[PDB]
Amino acid sequence: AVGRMKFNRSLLRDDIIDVMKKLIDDIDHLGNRRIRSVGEMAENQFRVGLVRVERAVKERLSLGDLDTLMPQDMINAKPISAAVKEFFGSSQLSQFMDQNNPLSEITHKRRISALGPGGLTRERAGFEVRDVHPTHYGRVCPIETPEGPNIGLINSLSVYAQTNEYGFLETPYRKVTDGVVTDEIHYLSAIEEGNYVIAQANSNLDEEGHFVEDLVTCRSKGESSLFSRDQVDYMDVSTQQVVSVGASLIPFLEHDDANRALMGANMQRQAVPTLRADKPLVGTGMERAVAVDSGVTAVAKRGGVVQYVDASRIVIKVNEDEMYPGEAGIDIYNLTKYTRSNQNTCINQMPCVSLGEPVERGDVLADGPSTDLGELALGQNMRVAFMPWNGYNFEDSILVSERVVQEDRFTTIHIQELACVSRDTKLGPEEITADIPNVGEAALSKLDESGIVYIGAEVTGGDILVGKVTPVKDSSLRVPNGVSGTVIDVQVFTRDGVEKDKRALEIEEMQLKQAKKDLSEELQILEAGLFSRIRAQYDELKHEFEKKLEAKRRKITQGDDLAPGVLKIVKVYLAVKRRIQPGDKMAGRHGNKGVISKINPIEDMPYDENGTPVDIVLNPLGVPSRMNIGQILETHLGMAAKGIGDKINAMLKQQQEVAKLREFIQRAYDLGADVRQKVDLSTFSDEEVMRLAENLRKGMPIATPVFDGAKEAEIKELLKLGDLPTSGQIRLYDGRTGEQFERPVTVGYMYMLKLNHLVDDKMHARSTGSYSLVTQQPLGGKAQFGGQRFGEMEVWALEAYGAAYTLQEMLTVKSDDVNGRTKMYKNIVDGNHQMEPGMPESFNVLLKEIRSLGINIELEDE
Amino acid sequence: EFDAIKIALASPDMIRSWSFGEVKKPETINYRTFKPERDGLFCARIFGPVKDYECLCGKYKRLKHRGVICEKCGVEVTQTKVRRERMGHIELASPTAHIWFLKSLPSRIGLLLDMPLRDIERVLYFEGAEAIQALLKSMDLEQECEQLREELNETNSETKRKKLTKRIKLLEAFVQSGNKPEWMILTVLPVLPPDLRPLVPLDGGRFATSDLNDLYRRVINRNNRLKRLLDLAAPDIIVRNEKRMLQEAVDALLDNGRRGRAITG
Amino acid sequence: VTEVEIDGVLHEYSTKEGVQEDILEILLNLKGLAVRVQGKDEVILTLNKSGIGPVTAADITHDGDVEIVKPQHVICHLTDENASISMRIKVQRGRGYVPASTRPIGRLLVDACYSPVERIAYNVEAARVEQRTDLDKLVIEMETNGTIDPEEAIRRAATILAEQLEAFVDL
Amino acid sequence: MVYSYTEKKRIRKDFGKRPQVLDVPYLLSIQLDSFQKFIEQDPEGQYGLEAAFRSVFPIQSYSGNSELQYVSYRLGEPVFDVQECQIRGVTYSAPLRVKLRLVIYEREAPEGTVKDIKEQEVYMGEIPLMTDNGTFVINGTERVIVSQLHRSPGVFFDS
DNA sequence: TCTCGCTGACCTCTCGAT
RNA sequence: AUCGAGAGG
DNA sequence: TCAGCGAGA
Ligand SMILES: [N]C1=NC(=O)[N-]2=C([N]1)N([C]1O[C]([C]OP([O])(=O)OP([O])(=O)OP([O])([O])=O)[C]([O])[C]1[O])[C]=[C]2
Ligand SMILES: [Zn+2]
Repeated sequence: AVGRMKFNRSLLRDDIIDVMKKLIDDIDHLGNRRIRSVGEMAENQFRVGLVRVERAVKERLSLGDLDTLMPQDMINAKPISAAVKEFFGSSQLSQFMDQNNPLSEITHKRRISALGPGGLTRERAGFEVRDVHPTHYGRVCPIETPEGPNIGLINSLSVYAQTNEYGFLETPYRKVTDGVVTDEIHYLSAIEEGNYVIAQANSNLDEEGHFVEDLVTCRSKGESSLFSRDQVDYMDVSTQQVVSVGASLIPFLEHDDANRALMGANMQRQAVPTLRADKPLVGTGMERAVAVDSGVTAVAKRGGVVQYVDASRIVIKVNEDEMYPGEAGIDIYNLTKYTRSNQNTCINQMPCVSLGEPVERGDVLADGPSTDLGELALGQNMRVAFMPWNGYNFEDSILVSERVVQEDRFTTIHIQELACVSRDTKLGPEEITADIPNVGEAALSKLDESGIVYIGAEVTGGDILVGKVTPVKDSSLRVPNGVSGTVIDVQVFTRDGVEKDKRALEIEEMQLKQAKKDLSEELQILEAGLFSRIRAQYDELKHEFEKKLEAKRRKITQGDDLAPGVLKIVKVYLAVKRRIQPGDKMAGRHGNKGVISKINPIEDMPYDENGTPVDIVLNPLGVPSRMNIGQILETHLGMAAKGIGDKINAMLKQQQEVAKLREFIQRAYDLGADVRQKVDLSTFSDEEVMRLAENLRKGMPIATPVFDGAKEAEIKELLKLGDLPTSGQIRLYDGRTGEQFERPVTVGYMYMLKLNHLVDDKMHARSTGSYSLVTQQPLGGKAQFGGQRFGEMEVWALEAYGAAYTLQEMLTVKSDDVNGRTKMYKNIVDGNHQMEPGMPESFNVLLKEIRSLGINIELEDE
Repeated sequence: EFDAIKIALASPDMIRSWSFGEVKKPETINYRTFKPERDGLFCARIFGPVKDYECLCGKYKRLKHRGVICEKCGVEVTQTKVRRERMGHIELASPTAHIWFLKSLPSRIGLLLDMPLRDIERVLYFEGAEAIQALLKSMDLEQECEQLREELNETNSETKRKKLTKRIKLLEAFVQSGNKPEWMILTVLPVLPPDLRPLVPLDGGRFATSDLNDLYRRVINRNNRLKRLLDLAAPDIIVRNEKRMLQEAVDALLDNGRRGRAITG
Repeated sequence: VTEVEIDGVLHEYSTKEGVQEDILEILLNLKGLAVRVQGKDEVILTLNKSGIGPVTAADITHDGDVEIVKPQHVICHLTDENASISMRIKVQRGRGYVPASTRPIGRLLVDACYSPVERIAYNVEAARVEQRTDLDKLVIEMETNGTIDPEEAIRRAATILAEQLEAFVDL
Repeated sequence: MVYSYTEKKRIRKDFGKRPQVLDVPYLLSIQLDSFQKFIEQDPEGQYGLEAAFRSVFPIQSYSGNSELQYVSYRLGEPVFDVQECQIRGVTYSAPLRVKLRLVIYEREAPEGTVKDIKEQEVYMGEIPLMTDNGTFVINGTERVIVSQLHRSPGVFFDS
């Protein structure tokens, strides 16, 4: 239908004839490409399954039958199920979700890919497809693209971008009539907006809506040019219309180059949630939208008064107007607690409400990972000093105070799932019982009577979690090596027909009893209100409650559809906390990144006149070489915000009347050249103002929308209000000597992020191990415990050095010389090391492969 | 020890010399058994035992039993390190053309003769391939070389002289190198050792299948079909089409995608 | 605080019914506890409370040796009346930062921030002694948790400095 | 300038200068709209499972006068919710219940009326369901199927 | 002389499905 | 092992 | 994909 419409529109409308007539007489333009979402692709896969079923039905019914043909035997659900299962799980566009943080999930769900079935190829694609087009404005983010081969092909949807009925991306614009902007909104596609001339968002307007400037900058026909007020037809709806969700989270984006903005937008997605979510002192105002729409935070479905608060669950008493006639009036929100992620991080929900607190619709009741009071919190605000420090921040490196490690600001929980699967074997060689041959007494006592480890036990490397022996060599599941943690959860899975051992029955029934108790408590919580109302059909309610309990018990006890050939699967969850160390990647929101090089003692760090040291020391040489001035501006604004917060905290420490706090906070919120926000504290009550001041005592959050952020003068005024220098630089003193640094150093609070690039996950070292079969070479992965590839360029380097023996030993003694390897290991262990290199097995493989081609290749002796 | 790498064409006798067993008729190891199938693509008789220094019957179980063949087992006592070394061959029912020489940038199959690439492709495609072998065998290197040398000596044009000297150089290379013509047409097709094509086991029953194994199995299927249709008289059109299919199969085995669409599984 | 044992808790990554705060948050709040012991380095404190209301540092059982300088800050909260909390807190004396990673089921190791000094700032100003104006005075500013006496802190620092200097004094 | 209780607890200082006339839409509205079009009942055969069925439902023998039809379709309640689908490691899917129909006509008598009509309801595979967050649970792993940027069908003239 | 196939276009890690 | 999807340099 | 290359026409 969209294809027919496009065919009619292109020819301004036998069909083959009309194409030739216009042929005798830009593909990257958006009007030529449409968006295909998950629904349409699922429909196409259903069509494939259905046409397969139709072919089967035709084949079966070609015989023909009188009254013996029915809808049942003609069709079969197997092909449709197979097709849909293949699509959801094996399609290129069906991707393992990025679950590092809410922003990563949002970006993945708003992702648009030019690849996939019926699409382009990354290696075949050229520069034209990968480059920005004038139609990308407002529909596809020009900033956020992958840095690898997928550049320009993998794209992110803009903030305000939609899709029309035909599947073409469209953007909202403010209709301009008779020279005055009108609040009505028209969504325009690329081909539709090409005709019109569109004013810019950065166009000053009067109270009535007329353009302030006599001539208003605009664009038309893919080019931007100055226009008068009369010709203007449309206006941009916002300054964030072009950037995506990830790119709009960067404060002071207009002061960065698009390269570093791209880098910051990408690195915001690898940020690992920490122990405590810390709000960004300097932000944009899109954090709340991202946190709410990500779905990681529990949002009140109906407005009411909180009735029960707990770490694990929250109960809301719905208001009288919001209860359904049959509804009892209770909303229960169970909270996710320490669950593994796709990226092995932790998902946690913590309540942000107290008992009896009023709640309206849409309010946040629990805070998901990297969320603080409904605001996305991907990192920690850190006090940064831009100055060289003895070369420990030499080349983009980062120096971190020991107080950061002590306060666990960047400590993260990582959960690892290990699975033990018992398979069916004839003669019963494999065992799953607790008793295993040649097992230590301590290791045996570590596991329960059921053979599984206790929940909450501390396990180090080389410790068995689940006991198993197979012939009988111990097939017990154990942690591989190095990894240590605590057992936070154990799951046992058995099929409906799979035989259950009594000890395994004990463990599974303990888990099922816990689940049934939870379900019964949840049901009774809601049933209590109905029972009390009945006190003021008791048998019917009791029967319904019993039926629901029986259904829940049956669902809990329902056997899992285990794969054929396996009896029971035991899953053990290990949770460990990773503390920052030298080797961990750190980054901000402006493209800056680095690796911690030293953990510096608190006294050695540079300190202010008040004795307060800095947390982070960053090299100032990385700022002007790059074009990320936004980090400096954010540092100054964060210093001003923390100064305001420090003044509030000082007035809280010594008891101060609410009038003074109200006056100061009103003055702080009213500051600015001209701000749309008008916070009125006279509306608030005394308790509300006290709670607001308590929340603002650690620093007043600042919102700077992209391309509409705070000016330098406003930052200077905010610094003035906090009794801080307007230059943003303060006199620092060397911690080791007490000597003042000869120049003023800029000091402030910059929002630092910890990326999922920990050094312990990356550190690897292999001596010897498994070798591949076709070529007797070491394996090629850290998980496989393989060596490092010595590519051709490194061989060139050794040839340039003239290192003949080193190259020879790396080519033969370290790989592909089985006899050479075997003799070399003994020589090295004995202490008298001598090698005799031989023919690599790969050369013999090459000779055999060439001989199998029909060409005789041999080894001439002389 | 070795001082040089000598490369040359392989005679059918040379290919049979490499091979330890002349059997490749079946396809896969087994549907449910780890034991190699007898005479298949993976086989203990041809390529060597999967077991390391063992006999399944167990008549002789000792270190002296090494090199001794049990009557029931019929399989060597050696390791799999020789299973990487042992080779086999497939006796093609009809001769077939090597894709490399026919479809190279210079068609040396057509370069010995005078026919263009299109003519040789048409002749071998109908199948056919024995006609090209007969044409190559009937050619005489000495007489043709002498005639070409005389023609190049009495040359009127530079391009003709270049073509004549290229033909003379190719003939002299064939004469001096010791490789006879018509060896570009293959009648015995060697098979790679089994361990060089993994067919790696998985945790489940299903194994990931190497592409070389599938290509070999399809070529052997075509060869067996040709053997049956030659044992039992069949119409000429069907036999010619089947021989074309076998030629396409061996071409995809030797170099997939050179001529026509590549084999997709 | 070094170790914390809660009756109904097996590991840090869990929740207890009737308590608004997670066990990890409870451990952090117990880490942020300042106490003074005169008798010995090792002491065990027991906390017990029932019913709705915040659980503060005053709720730890009273011990003659142990003095809680700040009984106001909360450790955890109880939401419903039926819930109760019962924990055993272990307090040791040391210096510096000793992580729990560096050297039973149900006990929770806590990272020990032993040092009671939060901030130190010193300023040097002119002093008038007799008719001399070349002399100056040192004004040291301290911020602590209340565990240490500032004069005792000065005495301890000077004693440490002299103990280090006596090596240089000797040959 | 804060009305929500969550925002009233801590109001962010806004330095923005340009008034906001259109609020930021739902960030995952594209996935929800697409899967709602694919799943929800369509009175016309334009979008979704309805449009899919009207394509190859009339499977029958050539000139056999006996064709296979249907009246409607319905999606059942999933056996497990999202959380225990992730726990059990199974796909979060809803069984598809379709009511098919079959018509029998007289042999070699097209003018005669249909001999009989047979209608019956049949289960047709499991269709995975997408959660409230726009994602899918397949084999216990939470998955996202991204949109595709493909050339619009039609005719274009390029060199 | 000009089409016309044939040729060419570093290292590391994670995940799942076959 | 291979393929697909990502990511870092 | 996009080149560049010689060798058939
Ligand atoms: N063969 C090859 N193909 C590639 O595509 N890339 C390579 N190598 N690198 C290696 O990594 C260095 C730059 O990375 P980066 O992120 O550190 O950038 P940068 O400008 O040097 O510093 P910064 O990030 O601080 O701005 C560069 O030389 C190279 O060795 C990166 C990409
Ligand atoms: Zn034997």
